[PDB]
Amino acid sequence: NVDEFLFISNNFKQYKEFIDMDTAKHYFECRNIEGLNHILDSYKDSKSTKEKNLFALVKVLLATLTEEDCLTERTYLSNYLINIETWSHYETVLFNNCMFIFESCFIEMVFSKVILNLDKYNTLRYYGNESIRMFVNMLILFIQRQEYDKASEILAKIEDYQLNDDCLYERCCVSFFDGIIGLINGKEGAEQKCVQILEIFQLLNCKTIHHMFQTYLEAIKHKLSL
Amino acid sequence: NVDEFLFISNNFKQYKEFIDMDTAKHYFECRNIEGLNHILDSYKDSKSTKEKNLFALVKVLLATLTEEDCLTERTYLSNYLINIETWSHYETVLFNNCMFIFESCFIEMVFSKVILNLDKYNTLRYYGNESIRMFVNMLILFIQRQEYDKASEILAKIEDYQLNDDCLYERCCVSFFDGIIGLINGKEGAEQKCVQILEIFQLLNCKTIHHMFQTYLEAIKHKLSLE
Amino acid sequence: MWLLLLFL
Repeated sequence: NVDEFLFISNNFKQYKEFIDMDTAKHYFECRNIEGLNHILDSYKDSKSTKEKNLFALVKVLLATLTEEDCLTERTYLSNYLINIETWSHYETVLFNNCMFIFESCFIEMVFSKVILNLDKYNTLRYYGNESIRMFVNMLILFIQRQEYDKASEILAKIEDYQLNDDCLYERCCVSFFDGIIGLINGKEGAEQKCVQILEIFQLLNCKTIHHMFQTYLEAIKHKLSL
Repeated sequence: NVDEFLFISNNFKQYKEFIDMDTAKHYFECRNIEGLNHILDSYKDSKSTKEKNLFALVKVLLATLTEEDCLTERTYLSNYLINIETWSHYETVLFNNCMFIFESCFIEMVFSKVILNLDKYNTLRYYGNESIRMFVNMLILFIQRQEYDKASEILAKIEDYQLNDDCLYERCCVSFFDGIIGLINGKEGAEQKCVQILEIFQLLNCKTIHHMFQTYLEAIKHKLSLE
Repeated sequence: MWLLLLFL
């Protein structure tokens, strides 16, 4: 807990900057009386690159609301992002919060930059499905042990509480498996339920996962000959 | 930078609690008009164990300032620390900030707990001297290349900007080496200067480090016998 | 090229 504490406290300022942006963005949604206060804070300050960034951000936000277009700041924010050796989260969050201000020519070239440095965001998504990867394995195992009831309970449960998630690959897996359970049971429509999602995997060109979902459906269809 | 952000944000609340304690402690030094407000905030709250801890802390702080003293919180804070499976920083920081309120009977047993779990603070303390370990090596190397001037510049520099540190093992090393430079030069005070700190290493019973500082001083005395 | 290194 100490090392952690130490680590956080050292990087607190950097984190603090993320909070400022967020709150400054919120203010943009509506009221802005304090909108100037950040400026009053960061005008007399107005030192350090990231603190100028914040300043310029609030500037262009305030400006968009009032009857002014401020160019020096809009350009400042622009060149900052254009000139970045290594793209960080901060760079994204900044880029997002001012993308509308930005000229398309920059946006497209900024885009060039951000395309390499998504490596981390991707590997990070995988572990989101580390929950799902597990859920299917249970189902796959429950059917493999012909515990049709158990498997169906899992599904009913995980649709009740994933109800909020609004994630695709989730809703696919649950639907597909809500299929093969009906199919192994033997009611009609379930056989077609499974292919309905299989369309999506083929349509959206997910050859890898399409293969696995397909070959599986065939493989259980095979065994259900008995 | 993302993973970092994620990690911090997750633990932000826990960190936030440390800040509350610190600020609450500051208020205790003097003014408490807002001191009472934190209670007003966390009275109706009183859900999370740590949030009750904060509450109780502010309570006993406020109480000691006022005439009435409320002990139910004093006991609450007490049992919390007594019943701890694994001692964390938070546990220390809390314990510190309310140790005076605590009955000695608890304190002594709490001490038993805390005595095992200092492992982390120790390994952490070593790396404070990773800066100094480096500074000495430089000096040791500069003398080994008989660059007395270079070595003297290093010292003068690192006493100017370590001036603020108020650390012992630092001030030792600089003094000893402020000695050993004078001794190799041939000035009077230095011969005894180096031993003066060597006393401290012997006196405070640091046999390991005493040995190294000693054997070194002998070894250069040796080479300067040739002079 | 003396044969030393580290020490304290």
